Amino acid sequence: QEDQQDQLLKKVNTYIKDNHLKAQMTAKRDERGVVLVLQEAVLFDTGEAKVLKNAETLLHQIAVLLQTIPNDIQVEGHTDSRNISTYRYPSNWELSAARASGVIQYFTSKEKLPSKRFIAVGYADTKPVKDNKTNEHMKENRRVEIVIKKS
Amino acid sequence: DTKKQEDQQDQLLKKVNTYIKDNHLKAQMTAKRDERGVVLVLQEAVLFDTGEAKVLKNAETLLHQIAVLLQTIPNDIQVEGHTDSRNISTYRYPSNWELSAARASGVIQYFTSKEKLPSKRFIAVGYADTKPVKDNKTNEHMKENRRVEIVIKKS
Repeated sequence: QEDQQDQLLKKVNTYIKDNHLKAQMTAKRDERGVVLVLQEAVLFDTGEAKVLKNAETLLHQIAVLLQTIPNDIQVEGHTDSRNISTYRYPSNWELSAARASGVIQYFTSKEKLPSKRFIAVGYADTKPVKDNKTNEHMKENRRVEIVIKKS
Repeated sequence: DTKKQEDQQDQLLKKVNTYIKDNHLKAQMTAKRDERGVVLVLQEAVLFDTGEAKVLKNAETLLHQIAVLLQTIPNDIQVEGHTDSRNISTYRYPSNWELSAARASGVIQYFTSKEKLPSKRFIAVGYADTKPVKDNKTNEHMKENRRVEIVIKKS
């Protein structure tokens, strides 16, 4: 399990390098597995959960990586603490869940990855990187995390 | 270890089933235990209307009764939304992934904003139609698939 995880992270970071994606995503290991972190700006508009047209190439490049491994995928949405209460997103829970769902719907309906591999998770603002006391800290909180679970 | 923790889980399920019985809730929810923990199962019609993720006003009494039970334990809570295989494509919910996740979210937003349960206790989970109760071959099987599962995680 320990060597497996270090080999997967190495494989993932190598994919990021070979495809010139360092500015679009970062990879790390924690207790969940190997996690891809994508800041909001490479996927969505502010307060929205529709995958941007220019984001589809990036999600395609990630899908090509995900097709080479068997692991289950957990896609997590995270917001900063700024209030959202629109018709489309009545709270940060719905917005964070809608963003994870939107990514998975892309993976399954356009990239044809099996639905049974995915779980959509919304955290609202409960897992800040640090806090929400500055605009810099709020910005890093607005993110999607693609968790490659241990297999 | 196992015995100390599965016996603890056994007692929690009995506590939940007793709460359901004492408060006359059997027709509105069931409880079980599996590898995730102790799970409350609510069929869609006790929470939402068809294809929507807004908690019905009449569902707020049941959610309060569930919140009272949840306040008596420390466990983390995972709220899962599940659909049947019927396709949905509306403005608010472009797919069953979005619909399932928005339903889990609306439940949590009610618990946190109206019942004062701490936000840190929750995660919203959407499974779309990937986890049917049995299948989607019949109307009764599709109906039971449309549900929310409130998972009381282990400690």
